[PDB]
Formats: sequence, structure tokens, C-alpha cells
Amino acid sequence: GETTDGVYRVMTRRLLGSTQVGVGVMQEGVFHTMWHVTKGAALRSGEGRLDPYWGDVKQDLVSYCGPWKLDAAWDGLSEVQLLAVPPGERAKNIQTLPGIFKTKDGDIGAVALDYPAGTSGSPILDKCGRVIGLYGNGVVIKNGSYVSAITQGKRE
Amino acid sequence: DMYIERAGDITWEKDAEVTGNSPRLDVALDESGDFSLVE
Ligand SMILES: Cn1oc(C(=O)Nc2cc(Cl)cc(C(=O)NC(C)(C)CO)c2)cc1=O
Repeated sequence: GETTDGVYRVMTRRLLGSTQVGVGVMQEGVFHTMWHVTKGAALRSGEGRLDPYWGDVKQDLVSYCGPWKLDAAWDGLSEVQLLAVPPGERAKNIQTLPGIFKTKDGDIGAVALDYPAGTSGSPILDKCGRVIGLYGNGVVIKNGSYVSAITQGKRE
Repeated sequence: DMYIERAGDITWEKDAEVTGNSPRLDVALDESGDFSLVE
């Protein structure tokens, strides 16, 4: 059905009305989203059906119709834009300077913006517009504020 | 059943709303893909 490059909402009709569970990126004929958004389940796009191809619960990522295509990385210095797609609201770019998540296995970029859970999967962008990662897997700190990791997969 | 709807183009917008801080946090990733604060 719809294979056009761009940002998409992930919806369900299982609960009351139409509910937005997350967001995703279509690029090179592949749909990229967060594992916790779909739980690996098949997707519908008009008359078309998207089946999962690769996924990993620990990375919290899933690709549909083909392998993971997004490979751009945060440079460690520059400001980025969250292309936020909130539930029932229009797509909006929010510029911010990322923080850092320090882990026993290496440092990762982090974005400190407050958005409802249905915004998981919204892409994070570099100055050329390349997707450096997805927003929506992180932690809730001290006052109920949200900090997400900059989650990127590996292109084969 | 889940379905997708197009929400827009992936572009950088000059003069967008600039907000948010850059915190440095010590975190732990468990086997279920969940992050937690380490202090
Ligand atoms: C299930 N499951 O959910 C997650 C997850 O990260 N959820 C999530 C994602 C986002 Cl973008 C925001 C919030 C959030 O708390 N939002 C406010 C509005 C309450 C505070 O900004 C929560 C992981 C996971 O396995």
C-alpha cells in the first residue's frame, strides 16, 4: 500500500476508538520502529501488509519488509532535532542538544524531552536530515521528567 | 490489528523551537531492553 519515504503513526483499533501506540520511519522500502510499540506484530498499510524481518528486544528495535536501513550517527557535539509525532497532534521538529547515557558497555546519546508514550519511535535528525536514531526508550528521572536514549540499529 | 498512517517528511527545519537540557546519567540496560538509573 503506502511505501513512500517519511514518518508514520502506528495505530490500533483494539482499545476504544483509534489509539496511537507509537511512530516509525519508512526508508528504502523498510519500516523502522521500536519493538515495544508493535511487540513484533504484523502491520497494515491500506490494502497492503507489512511483515517483520528483523527485531531485537534488548535493542528495542524492529524492521519491516527488509533489513535495518538507518545507519547515520550522532557526532557527539552538535544539536539535533526530534521530529516528534504526538498522538492526535501534527508532526513538529524540536531542536535540542543531547545528553549522555553512560553504561558499562559504552556511552550513548540521550534526548531530554517530555512527550506521551504514544510518541515512541519518533525519529531523531542530524543537520542533513539523516535519521541518527529513534526516540522512545529511556528512563523517568526525579520529578517525572523523561529522558530517552538515541537508539540506532546496525545496517548490514 | 495495527496499521500505519503517514505523518510527514523527514527534514531538518531551520528556526525550530529549541528546548531541553543535556543531562549525563549513569544507566543500566537489562535483558528486557529497559533502562534504569544507576547511582
Ligand atoms: C512499554 N514501554 O514503554 C517504554 C517507554 O519508554 N515509554 C515512554 C515513551 C515516551 Cl516517548 C514517553 C514516556 C513517558 O513517560 N511520557 C510522559 C508524558 C509520562 C513523561 O514525559 C514513556 C518502554 C517500554 O518498554
